Amino acid sequence: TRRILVTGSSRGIGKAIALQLAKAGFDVTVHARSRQAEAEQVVQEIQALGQNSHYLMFDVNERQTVQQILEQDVEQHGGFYGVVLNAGLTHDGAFPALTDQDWDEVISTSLDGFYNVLKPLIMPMIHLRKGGRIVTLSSVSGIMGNRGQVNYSAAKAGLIGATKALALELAKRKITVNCVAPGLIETALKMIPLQRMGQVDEVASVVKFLCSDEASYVTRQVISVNGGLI
Amino acid sequence: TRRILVTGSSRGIGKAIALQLAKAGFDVTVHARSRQAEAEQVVQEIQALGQNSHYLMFDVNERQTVQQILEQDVEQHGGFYGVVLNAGLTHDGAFPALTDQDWDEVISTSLDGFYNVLKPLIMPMIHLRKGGRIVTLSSVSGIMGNRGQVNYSAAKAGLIGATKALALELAKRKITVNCVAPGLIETELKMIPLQRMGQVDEVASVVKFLCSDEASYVTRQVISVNGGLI
Amino acid sequence: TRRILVTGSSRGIGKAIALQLAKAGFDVTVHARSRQAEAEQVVQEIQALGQNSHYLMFDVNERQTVQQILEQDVEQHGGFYGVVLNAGLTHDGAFPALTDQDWDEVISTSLDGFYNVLKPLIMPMIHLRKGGRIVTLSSVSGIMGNRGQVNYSAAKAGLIGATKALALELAKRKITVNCVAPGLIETEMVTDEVKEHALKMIPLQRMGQVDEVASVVKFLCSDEASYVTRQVISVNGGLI
Amino acid sequence: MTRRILVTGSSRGIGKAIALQLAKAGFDVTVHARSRQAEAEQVVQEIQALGQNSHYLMFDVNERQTVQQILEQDVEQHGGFYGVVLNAGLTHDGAFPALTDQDWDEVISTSLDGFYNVLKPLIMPMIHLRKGGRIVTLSSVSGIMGNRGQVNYSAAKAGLIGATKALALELAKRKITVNCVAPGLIETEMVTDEVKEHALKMIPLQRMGQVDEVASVVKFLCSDEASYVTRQVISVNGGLI
Repeated sequence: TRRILVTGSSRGIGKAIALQLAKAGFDVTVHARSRQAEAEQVVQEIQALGQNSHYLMFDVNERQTVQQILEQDVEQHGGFYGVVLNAGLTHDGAFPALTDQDWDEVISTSLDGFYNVLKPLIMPMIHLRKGGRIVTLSSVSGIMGNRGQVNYSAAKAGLIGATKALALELAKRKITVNCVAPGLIETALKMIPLQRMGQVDEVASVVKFLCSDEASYVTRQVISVNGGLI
Repeated sequence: TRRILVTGSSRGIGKAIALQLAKAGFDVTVHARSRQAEAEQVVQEIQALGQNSHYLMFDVNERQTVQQILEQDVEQHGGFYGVVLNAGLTHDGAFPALTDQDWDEVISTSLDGFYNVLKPLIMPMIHLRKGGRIVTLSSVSGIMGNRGQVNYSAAKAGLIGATKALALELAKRKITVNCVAPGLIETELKMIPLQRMGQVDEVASVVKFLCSDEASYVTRQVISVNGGLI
Repeated sequence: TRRILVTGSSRGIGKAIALQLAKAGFDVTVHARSRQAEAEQVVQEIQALGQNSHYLMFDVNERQTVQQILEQDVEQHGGFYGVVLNAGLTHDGAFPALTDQDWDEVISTSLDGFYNVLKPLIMPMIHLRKGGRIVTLSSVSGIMGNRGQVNYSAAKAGLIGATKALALELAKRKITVNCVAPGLIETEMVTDEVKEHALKMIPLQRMGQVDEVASVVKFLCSDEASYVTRQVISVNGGLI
Repeated sequence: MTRRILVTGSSRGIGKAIALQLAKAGFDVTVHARSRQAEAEQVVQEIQALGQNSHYLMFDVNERQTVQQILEQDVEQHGGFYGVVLNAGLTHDGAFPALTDQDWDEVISTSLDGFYNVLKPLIMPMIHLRKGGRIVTLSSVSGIMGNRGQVNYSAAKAGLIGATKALALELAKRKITVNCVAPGLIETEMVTDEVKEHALKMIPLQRMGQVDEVASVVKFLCSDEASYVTRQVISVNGGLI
């Protein structure tokens, strides 16, 4: 059975993604940085739906630790068919007021996270010889920019460029690579045409569609789920 | 039961959309310019899939005839919950050698088709008081331009602009309005990252997703289904 | 001397473009739909700047008239090195409420204007054997859409697609083809609704001046812009 | 009354062309290089021969504290910069599975930490000039659409676009425009005959761009005439996209 890793899936959008992918018939491996009991509850929900699940704990910024954990996980459970890079981080503030930590933690969590998680998993995915799915979570801020978010806009825009480039490299192996860019999600309203925040499942549904076999001709794309914001 | 009109649905991408929407549980009204027997075959297939169907015949450029047929159809069968605008013609050629007919028929079929089909249907959709779905079919040529298709690129780009503007007007009614832009599809290669033409169902699947209740926070969007071309 | 046609150049943005191009050293041919005296005033200002000018009168929708006038003008004065297409009108309203004319006149003025004006001029431009410049004027509404302007957003988006496709056909001729998409500009006829909605969303918190648009067109028409083609350049104060 | 602009990586190539065009437009221009000091001094003398004031600054844009100290000392001695052009960047090409840690980290940091390290000490001195300002970043067509063998560079140059757009929003009220120029294939980029051959078939103009064709766009955005252009990515790519 095809297995998908979802980062930051103990709560929020990542949890909704994990549950929808399980309902669609994937085995789903849960991940969190620190909330272990929260991760175990999601694992139990996925098992209740009739799929296999377990969780992995790591900080996506810990390059060597992430490599070791994922290498061992692939050895024990096989390569991942899909990877959803959902975990990210903000440190909002006017640009001249941003601290070194405000900048670096935001940039690294998204972009180091992309490299650190995907580098150990590309070859195990290719070796499944059945295509694959990679979906990154960006933001409307990565497309348009946002005041107080020069760091977050840069990190989420960088994720878009990484996604498009990797789509080109992996297309020959039938691995699609796409990005989902949420707007304002429940986990400003009078700029949103639909006049409300989005719900976590409204984001997860797009990720689930892209991970489905039906989405086989979609790659290199940024799909905005933002109530019409842009 | 919610009913969706799909223009140009007797064959090709439009037929695949009609059949996918029927499998999803919508009643589907078929449309064709002239191929009556082909349209009736799709109607019979939708009925075999367990939904209600009939067909409507009209040239989308015939403004008054379209209005009469659609107003009569809404009177007999109720307003449409969804409309999929699959209305397009090519007349390729170098721009200075395009004839008046090459230009006008390509512009009108897409842009007059949008006005002629949707104007009689917006208020019947709103009066359902249950939201709604409008999906237009553009093209990669509408996003990027293409040699020999100044007319078609203009028409399909114009469709994108009309789609985004209508999304803003109808958002308060919970009617999403989106555009699907296919690349090179089998019904029409070293440039396509996936190294193959798309299949009609690979386009129809994206239209079907957008028409689903799950896609409720996606509006004002152009989703490309092009194997990575752009 | 290289000659550039600017449509709708008797007032507003089009006049600002014509004057900036004359100052840059181009001969500039003025055009207007109906206000002949207004057009003649711009001609006189261009002549006073030291370049050749005259004006042409036509509705850009009258296809055969446009062709006859333009072919006669090219016979008398030579091919145009540049064409700036400044053509379009608004007929705002909610989509269910748009009349047939509200829709058709907005679509045709932008898109038939493109075909009607440029089709007779491409080969005379090519025959100059010195490259060329085509700049179309779209709008921020053609990029992102706008309430009450389903017709206008479609017309100006279609202008973008036509521009990009033509850029591909003419690139080997060293003719660049680009689009300038203004946001909310002084002298542009806009509803109070559209003007209020725009002002709250513009980061620079003001309307643009006509010369802030004309300067971008002037730059694209310069020899320096020779590697810029197929582009839509937004001049909108940060709106998008 | 004279306005001064810093151009990173201006001892050669596109950055040099930008510096010389800005000098010809009437700005004083401060040259920068990571290590090629003699090369930077040659550009300084050309700017001086063009009729403007110039000197050079040497630093790796990744050396955050060294950059802060050099820029704060420069502003104390010569006044705030009216403009900053972030041209210096770095590639380390290779398929994503082939990339080393250094290949990834050096490319991401040079563009994105370079943005922070150079601009953070300069934003307030720019604002305190009370006469607007100009910031232009140099991205790449790869940052817009991605490129095989450049997952790292595509990420770095796409991130630069997000930073540019966000900063434009913050600084608009100070009449500082913030824009990005995204070159295509330019004559300074070393490519094999095979790669060049393939690339030329994809570019509608069917040739590489010249350094001045890029610099002209930067020079326009830095001009007073470009006062209503902000938050934009302007592609200079011969029609590639």
